[PDB]
Amino acid sequence: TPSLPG
Amino acid sequence: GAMGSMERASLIQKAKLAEQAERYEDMAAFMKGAVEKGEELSCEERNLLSVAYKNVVGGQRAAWRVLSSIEQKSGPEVREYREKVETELQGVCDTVLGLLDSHLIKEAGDAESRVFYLKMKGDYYRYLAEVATGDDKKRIIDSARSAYQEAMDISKKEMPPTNPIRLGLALNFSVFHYEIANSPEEAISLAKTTFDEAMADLHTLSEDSYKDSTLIMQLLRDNLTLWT
Amino acid sequence: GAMGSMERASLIQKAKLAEQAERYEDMAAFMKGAVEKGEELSCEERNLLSVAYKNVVGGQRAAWRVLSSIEQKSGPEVREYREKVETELQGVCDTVLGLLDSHLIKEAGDAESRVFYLKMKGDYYRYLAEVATGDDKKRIIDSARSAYQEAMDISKKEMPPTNPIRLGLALNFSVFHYEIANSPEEAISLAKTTFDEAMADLHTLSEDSYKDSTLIMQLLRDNLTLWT
Amino acid sequence: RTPSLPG
Ligand SMILES: *N1CCC[C@@H]1[C@@H](c1ccccc1)c1cccc(C)c1
Ligand SMILES: *N1CCC[C@@H]1[C@@H](c1ccccc1)c1cccc(C)c1
Ligand SMILES: [Cl-]
Ligand SMILES: [Cl-]
Ligand code: NA
Ligand code: NA
Ligand code: NA
Ligand code: NA
Repeated sequence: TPSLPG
Repeated sequence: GAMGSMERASLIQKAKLAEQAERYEDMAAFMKGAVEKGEELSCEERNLLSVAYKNVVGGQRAAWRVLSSIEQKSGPEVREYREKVETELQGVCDTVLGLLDSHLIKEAGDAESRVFYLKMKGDYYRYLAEVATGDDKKRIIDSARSAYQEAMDISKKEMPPTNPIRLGLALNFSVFHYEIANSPEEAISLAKTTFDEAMADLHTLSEDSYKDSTLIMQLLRDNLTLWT
Repeated sequence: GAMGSMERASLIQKAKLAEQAERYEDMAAFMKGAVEKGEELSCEERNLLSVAYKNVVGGQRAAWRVLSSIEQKSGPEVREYREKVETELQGVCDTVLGLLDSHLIKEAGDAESRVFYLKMKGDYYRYLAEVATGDDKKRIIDSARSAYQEAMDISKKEMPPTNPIRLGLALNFSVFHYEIANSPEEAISLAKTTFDEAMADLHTLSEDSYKDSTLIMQLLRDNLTLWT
Repeated sequence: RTPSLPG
């Protein structure tokens, strides 16, 4: 699952 | 520290040059030196700190995942080299956590900065948890949860539900619940509650804030779709 | 050295894993350790060594060019950081040239390896020349020329005009003439005669060798059509 | 600069 991209 | 003899302003200047040159290890080292001067960071500066170390740890995490994939498919060499990258990754996470504990979190002068740093603490314990095992992993998971939860408590009291830092914290905490803590129910409940409470206030926002907030809401939505 | 206790074969295996993980500094360190075992490198191993250091110095060169451009448009910070990157770049080139002179360049080699390593020597002196000034630049430029010229002499006597190592040498020596030595006419002449002599012998090659040779011929033509 | 051998 992706986390915040920045 | 290797940067102890350089002026704070020179370190910030060189961090920005390093970013332009895509020299992220240098950027991180310059920002570490700036933090260790002992003064609070501006919003621009703590973004520089976050970007620098995210690029460094991101490259290590990607390399670790490549090596772990080769290892799982499979002499001792693959494991040895995976462990070498793992140890370097753990070193960078320990460095970031050290900056946050000494003393960025306690010196943070407003709630937004405090939440930013406690979220970061949860994130870097989370990156440690991805490669940890056994009792150490359990301790790391509890440390991540405690940091995220303290950030949650502050953001609920001090920030509106559409605030992008609050939304990003909820996003990463819910990823922690699902991917690390094997608590999908908590991940879903957190993402859903965050999504709904932000949606209620979208109409009060400017055009740019609406775009900001719905951007992170869509990140919550993508995770909910995967999860539900 | 930190690799002295590791088996040669384990170093080569880990160089290949580092390549898959795009960890080129690690890859170069493993290949350096393998060279230091004192056995001659195979064709595959020479390519690993070259790819590793190409990628390390490539990133340094790109960063140096960014910082030098910023410096030219313009406190001491830009110069200081450009000098830092420059010194690290020079250190890597010195490492490579040291490996070549101490371990790899020999009188009693096969033509393929002798040309490969002398070309590499020319390349790494060329990278030093990119950042050198004044008379120091003059001696570095002549060191690159001498290494390329010896490689050229061997390649014309011992290799066919389609040989990909011979072609890549001519490509880089021509770039040296154009970009470093202020000799664009010689650069153009060398690229043209090399291309034409390879063209004439393509009919002798298998499908596989034809693809290897024509790919480098196409690079020669790209530079010729850029330059003319 | 003019491109060199990419390998
Ligand atoms: N992510 C957290 C802190 C740094 C990074 C945000 C950011 C980076 C650079 C400048 C400003 C902010 C960021 C970047 C992209 C998307 C989001 C949600 C946050
Ligand atoms: N370039 C010089 C030696 C290593 C590298 C060549 C190569 C790498 C890996 C396997 C085989 C050869 C290479 C790569 C791409 C293009 C050329 C012309 C040469
Ligand atoms: Cl290792
Ligand atoms: Cl510097
Ligand atoms: Na093995
Ligand atoms: Na030894
Ligand atoms: Na021959
Ligand atoms: Na042209």
